[PDB]
Amino acid sequence: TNLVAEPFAKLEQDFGGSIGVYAMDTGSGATVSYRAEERFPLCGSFKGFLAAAVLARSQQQAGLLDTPIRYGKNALVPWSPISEKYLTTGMTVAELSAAAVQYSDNAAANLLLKELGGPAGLTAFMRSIGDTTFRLDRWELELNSAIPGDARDTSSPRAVTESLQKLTLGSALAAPQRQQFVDWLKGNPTGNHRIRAAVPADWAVGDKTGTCGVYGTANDYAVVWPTGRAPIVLAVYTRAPNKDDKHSEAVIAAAARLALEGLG
Ligand SMILES: C[C@@H](O)[C@@H](C(=O)O)[C@H]1CC(SCCNC=N)=C(C(=O)O)N1
Repeated sequence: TNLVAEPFAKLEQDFGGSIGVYAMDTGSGATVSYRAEERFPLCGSFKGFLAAAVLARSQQQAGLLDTPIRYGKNALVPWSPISEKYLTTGMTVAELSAAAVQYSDNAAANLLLKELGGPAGLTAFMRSIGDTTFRLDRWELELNSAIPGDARDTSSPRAVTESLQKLTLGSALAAPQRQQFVDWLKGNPTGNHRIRAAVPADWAVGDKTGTCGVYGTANDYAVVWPTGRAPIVLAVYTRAPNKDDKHSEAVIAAAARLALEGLG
């Protein structure tokens, strides 16, 4: 593990913070781990799991995805580029889910959380798939505070990867819901400088990013489909000690590359 870990330790020292990584080869079972059981703030990365929770609920409530959500101005919070434009008409549950995943739309995220029973409702969904580490405690935007020591609104790289594998490749979602989730992740355009930058262009990637805006705290998780080979699932999370420390997309891409090259 010393030869596995040392390049990650070098990377986080030059970054000036902490990096957590977990990667799983779903064919062979091989893994790469660094700080994989430590907690890191989720920031907007929870929005991918939120869409999965909505899709899972649609397996018990036919027509949930078509349900219209007609909201007022008070539902709008900062960084709501899609939901801001449909204030005059409303949006359906599926349209809000797409916006939360692919634009990180905050109002859409809060509206979907409300449908699920709040942050506690998303945490309960994660428990239902066997994830005991994930916890969402607050709403947008308070969940982005990323204060050192605080376990609220955190998970671990290993738990993120394990849950992502269950939802995108395992049995948690039925085939139509599973392909919708995978398509939302694959079409996400916000992570071109993160895990995607470490992956050969020929290989499809689906990802969800998060960027708290403070404490150098940012992240990305992804499924990678190498051609003609079993997919890889991985998660890369960062944080830093000072409130004004800057996050780095380059550090996330570099850590992703170190993990992908070390699988085997
Ligand atoms: C709300 C804000 O803190 C942040 C988050 O939820 O984590 C929003 C803003 C951003 S927009 C990303 C812009 N990409 C720049 N390269 C993200 C994200 O990283 O997905 N989500």
